[PDB]
Amino acid sequence: TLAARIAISNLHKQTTKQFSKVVEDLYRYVNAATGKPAPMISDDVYNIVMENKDKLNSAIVYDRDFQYSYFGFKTLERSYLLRINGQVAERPQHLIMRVALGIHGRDIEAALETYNLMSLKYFTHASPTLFNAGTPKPQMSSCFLVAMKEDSIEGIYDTLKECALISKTAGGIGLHIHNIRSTGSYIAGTNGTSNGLIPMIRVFNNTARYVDQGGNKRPGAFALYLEPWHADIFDFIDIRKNHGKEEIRARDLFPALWIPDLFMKRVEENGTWTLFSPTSAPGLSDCYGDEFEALYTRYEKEGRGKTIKAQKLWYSILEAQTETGTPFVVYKDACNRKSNQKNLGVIKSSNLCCEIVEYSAPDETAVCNLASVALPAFIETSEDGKTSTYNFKKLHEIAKVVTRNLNRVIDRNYYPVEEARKSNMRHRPIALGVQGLADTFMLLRLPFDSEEARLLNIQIFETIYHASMEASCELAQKDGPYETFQGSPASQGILQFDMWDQKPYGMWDWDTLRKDIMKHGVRNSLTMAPMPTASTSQILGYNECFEPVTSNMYSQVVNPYLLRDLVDLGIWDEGMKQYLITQNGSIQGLPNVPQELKDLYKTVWEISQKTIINMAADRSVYIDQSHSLNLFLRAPTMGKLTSMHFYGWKKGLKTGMYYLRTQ
Amino acid sequence: TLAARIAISNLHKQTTKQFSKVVEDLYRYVNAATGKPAPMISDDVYNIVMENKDKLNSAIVYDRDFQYSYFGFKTLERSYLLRINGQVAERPQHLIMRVALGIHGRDIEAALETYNLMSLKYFTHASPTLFNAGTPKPQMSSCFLVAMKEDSIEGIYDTLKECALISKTAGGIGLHIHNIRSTGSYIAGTNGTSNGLIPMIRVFNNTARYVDQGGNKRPGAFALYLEPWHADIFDFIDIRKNHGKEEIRARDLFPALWIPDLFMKRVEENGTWTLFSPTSAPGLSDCYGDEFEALYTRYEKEGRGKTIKAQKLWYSILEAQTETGTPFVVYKDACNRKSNQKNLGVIKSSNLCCEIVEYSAPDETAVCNLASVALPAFIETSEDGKTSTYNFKKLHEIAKVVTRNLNRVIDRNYYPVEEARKSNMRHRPIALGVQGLADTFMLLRLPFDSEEARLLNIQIFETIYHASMEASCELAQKDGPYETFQGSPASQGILQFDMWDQKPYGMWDWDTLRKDIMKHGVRNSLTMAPMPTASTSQILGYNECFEPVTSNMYSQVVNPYLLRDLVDLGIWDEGMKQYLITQNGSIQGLPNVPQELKDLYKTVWEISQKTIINMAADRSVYIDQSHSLNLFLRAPTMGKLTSMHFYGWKKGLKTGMYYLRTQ
Amino acid sequence: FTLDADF
Amino acid sequence: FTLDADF
Repeated sequence: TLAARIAISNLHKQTTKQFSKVVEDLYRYVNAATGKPAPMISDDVYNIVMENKDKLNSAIVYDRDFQYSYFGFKTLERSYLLRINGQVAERPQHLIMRVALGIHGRDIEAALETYNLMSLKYFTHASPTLFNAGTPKPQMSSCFLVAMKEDSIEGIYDTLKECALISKTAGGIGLHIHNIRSTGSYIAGTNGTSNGLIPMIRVFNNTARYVDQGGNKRPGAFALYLEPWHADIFDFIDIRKNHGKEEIRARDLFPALWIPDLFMKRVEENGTWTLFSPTSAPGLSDCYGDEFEALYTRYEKEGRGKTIKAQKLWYSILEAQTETGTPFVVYKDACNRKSNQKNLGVIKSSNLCCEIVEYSAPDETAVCNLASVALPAFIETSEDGKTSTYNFKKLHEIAKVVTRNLNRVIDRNYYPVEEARKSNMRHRPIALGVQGLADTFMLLRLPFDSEEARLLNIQIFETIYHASMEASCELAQKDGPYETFQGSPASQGILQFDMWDQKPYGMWDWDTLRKDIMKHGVRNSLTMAPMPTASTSQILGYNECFEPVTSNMYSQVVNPYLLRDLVDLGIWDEGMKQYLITQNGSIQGLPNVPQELKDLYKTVWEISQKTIINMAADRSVYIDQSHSLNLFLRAPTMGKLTSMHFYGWKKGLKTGMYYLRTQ
Repeated sequence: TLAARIAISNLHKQTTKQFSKVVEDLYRYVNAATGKPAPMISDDVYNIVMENKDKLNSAIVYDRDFQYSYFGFKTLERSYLLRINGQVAERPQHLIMRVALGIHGRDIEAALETYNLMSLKYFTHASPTLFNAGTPKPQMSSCFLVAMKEDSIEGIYDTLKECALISKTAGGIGLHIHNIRSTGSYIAGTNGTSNGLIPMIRVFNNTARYVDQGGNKRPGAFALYLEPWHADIFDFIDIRKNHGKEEIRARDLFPALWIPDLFMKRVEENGTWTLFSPTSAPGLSDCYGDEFEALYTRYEKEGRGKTIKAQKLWYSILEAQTETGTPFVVYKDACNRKSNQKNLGVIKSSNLCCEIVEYSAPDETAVCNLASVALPAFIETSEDGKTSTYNFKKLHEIAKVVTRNLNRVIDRNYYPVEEARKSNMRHRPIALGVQGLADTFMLLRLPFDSEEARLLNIQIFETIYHASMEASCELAQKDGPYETFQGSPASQGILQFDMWDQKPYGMWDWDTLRKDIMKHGVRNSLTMAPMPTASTSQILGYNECFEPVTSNMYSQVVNPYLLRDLVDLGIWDEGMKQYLITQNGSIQGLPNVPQELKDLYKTVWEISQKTIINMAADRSVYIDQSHSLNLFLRAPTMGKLTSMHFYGWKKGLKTGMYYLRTQ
Repeated sequence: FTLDADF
Repeated sequence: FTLDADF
């Protein structure tokens, strides 16, 4: 559409063009209503801009502002570009140059390299980085994984405090609560008993809502992590349920299951399952695999809990998931067996979006900062004819840059709580991701479920994982390995695919890298955790992350690629707009569309979730952490769902399921 | 009724008689369900009982268990007597001997004196003292006055933590929130603004509910204190309102107004009133009287707030009070001008029941422990005929004992938070009260509104105030004055009536006492704060505190005194039971009842609130702190209410109003 | 608004 | 309960 250039040109007409001067204004800004001087730029970045303004102003190519779509730019304007008394002060390029400086500080070279690549749409950083980079309290991290400090009012309320402090800034929360005693449990020095997790959850629900103040963008939702042996498990998983008593729900928090392998076996073999209070059965969350199964079975023997039929729980879980899309599913044993952080202790949760897998304890709140590579941007014409090449060398090198960025962020970040700073300065985890897999397959003319798409997926993630580990090893040569590197799998030369007992695909030289790593270490304990990318991909104009498209339409967002093809066949007309709306966005079962187009523009409800699960399994061997595997069910059935779960579970997935999106 | 002796005799048949052995059982108790040894007696009291069991067992007169009524004893059984696996282990005398030891420790003399006087119904201690005295974590205090620590997430959440810790044990809360910025206020480092007090209040509402666990008696309600210049004032006062959005109410917390004299003048003279955010107008809550009025008027000049019509607020306040009975009214300037604690700083709130007036700050949480004297117990026959003497010498001496008790409690208390311990060890406030004023007037054949009742009221409170100050001066001779005594009004020989510019009534020698005090100091910074006595008076069989009776019936609680008289006239029959139910409990306007009986058994809706207010004014000159002045309106009218308020206000009342009970 | 009423 | 279904 042409409405983009209209809006963009009109932003230009309402904004100063000299970057140094917009920085000046932003930095000099004063709250007229209050007389308070209210700077939107840090001292150190303001200075840097001033000490370099010529060099900075002239690197900006303001043309690049047009490389956004209408929906894209409006996303930028509505939430991203810094505002002055109600209206937009920053141009897109300003936002970008500002983010670039906030990341690189005095390294003007890097800053310019980041500006360039970002402005050309090669990658982007997560929302909190776009919001806060270069601003006075630069809270750039997206993820915090919080341990419930202790089963006491002090611990509970200390945790709640911490979560409010985190939520207030950017940053979602994954909070694990396995150590909280269940309903009916004994409390010393009183004859009343505990009312369990649900009342305590309602406290967190309430604080989640409170921390959301005005001009909306101080969000940071909560996901809560519970192992399914917890005695309060049946109420826990119903949190988002649409009905029942409004004093037992909690509609702003998300349930996530931290599932041991044992649970799944019990279900499969149609056996028993036992609920415990953490009090009556301590340590369950502080071991995994064999250790846990021994420990668990003993508590079972000792009569410490209440036994039910495993498939009772299972059935309930499926019903919650069907009706609400939750609880999420993440496999505790896959996460622990296959984590480079296993020298730290047992990992007890993932994050808000089920992609982060990092160690947390009461004094250590795991943090991650995220960025995503724009996959379609590495598509190239050959010595033409083809236009059917992916440039894996360019992708390798951008990943290298993004890795160096995410490292800078660790150091230039303002941490909302001391636990987060202690954690991140110690292990320095990082999280690279992607958007536009769907676009990329399409541009290369690959059906999502083809053997070419399957191969390209593998190669892509091999080069990102390789690139990041390489960039990271380089940093460890410059600055030393991260503090806890000694004793990790990676110190032993065990990398992620090794942990899946797989040879890597071999498009890159892993032995040399592995040699270098054992020699020099890595700067980062973890590097890859493909994430939802909701609004960042929207700004870039690409499909969410690594999923197929959900539609070829939307409101009247018509697939650029579909559309191109329809036209190249003339068959696209006016009674053509008519079909893709009347059917929710599918092209299958249309009378006059070439089979090849049908196969290429399969909608995610038309793709086999088995296919989906295989591809996630394929890429997972190169994924350090995990990834946000949404699952989509056509006409959901309890059996379809059970099969889908055990399939990913048996595939060794860490995150078996994020949202269940349905019908 | 005879149902009492039935229930009591039946408790005897289900309980061991030897005290030392019930202590043994209570102390050896083990939670069968959990295998946890769960002692209900402290080490130090268990030991004491063992080192003295002969002396202890034989002092108990188990007959005294019958001196309770049916409703009384069932109150004791239902909530007070310690239970073992579901049923009652303690007899009333055990509860009493246990409370006596918990108070006096190794001082067996005192312990026996307390046991005796209590068991004979001369006085009783507050509920938390009855619950917890002699038990392992003896939290005996009823009142905590909490300062909101700071206008920040840290301060808010630190305060909330503290309040949960307090509420969890016994103890209600008076929390002042004057320093929290209002809706729309600026927050540094974000373009959103504050959503004000109401959302923050909903947090506290939620935590109040959470801290209430099982076997119900871990209560401790919240009253919240706000000065009426606060910009969020109109929402604040509607908290308990029955309607409106269920996201703007807060149905478990109580609004209390901390009213400056200036507010009342502005209203009276039909002038202006200005709302401020504490941010835009700092220090308002940290000064009073003249200082505040100067400071306030200046902020008014400087355009710092929003001016309204004073009577707008006033009207709203009256409407909230009519519909809900709240907000409570306490006069900030009366409280500060007339407090022996004025050397500490400005006092910013009262308590849950509007009787405590004590200094609090972020590092100091004011605590009080309360006990009440049973006024009717000092009624004596003369050299008969009369039976119309009050023994003010016995009352003086019991007050002396109760004062020594309340002091022990300060030292033997387990404090739920460090702020409470720091506060109480420093200033050592105490709070004596009364129950059975109504009974006492009746027994002496005095109409509540007679000049005899008016005189007796004065004399009673003069001797309690005198007695307590005397007992307290004695303690300061034994242990030194409390830490902050130097510089107080009392160090200057200014006592409470002095501060009302009044000669005391003179039934006691104040000059000698005043001489002794300036010489030796006092152990206690404050001593008297007549309180609601809800359930304690119920156990003793007396009317609430210092108020008239609300009825001569109840469900079929028939006034013992009324009834006696009706019978002594035979006119009490069967079509007699018929009238006092058909009319809510009044005897006025009955055809055949002597005028003198009518005048004597006036119901509180039949007594002039002017009378009420005068009597509170009379006794207030001997009240160190304040008292819980409920007001009762027949056919409430906005004008009736306005008059009632300005009347008490002009009378110099500290607490102008507790609940407004209506129609 | 009245301060003189029967109460 | 089934693990073999078309998904």
